[PDB]
Amino acid sequence: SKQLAIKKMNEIQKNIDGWEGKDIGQCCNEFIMEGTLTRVGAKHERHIFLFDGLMICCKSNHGQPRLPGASSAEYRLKEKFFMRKVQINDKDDTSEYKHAFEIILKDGNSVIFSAKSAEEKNNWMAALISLQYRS
Repeated sequence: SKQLAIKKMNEIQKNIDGWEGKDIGQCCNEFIMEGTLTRVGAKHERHIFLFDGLMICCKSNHGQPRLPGASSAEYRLKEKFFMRKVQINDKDDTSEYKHAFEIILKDGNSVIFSAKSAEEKNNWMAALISLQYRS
């Protein structure tokens, strides 16, 4: 039960709130990108929180229920990863859409995401190569 790393996200989403200005971590928080990002050209993106090195995401699990206190609630964080040894690249799609970014893991997967906007797209992509420059 060594979730000491997965336990930080909790104290990171409540001990510092959720924004892109204040920061509680030294080099693994400060929510470098608190907004919304998707996974490539998906139709259901999810909330995201970039910790200038970490990559967390949140979203309703069983959709929104009629009301809490009736059958059971399951709302909570979604998934989390380590965005520090990864690199975000770009593609040659059309300004119309599909202009997301494709990051890759060094194990055998690819962290491709897509913001529902123009600045939001190039936003998370820059928050990644931004930490690589140094952190």
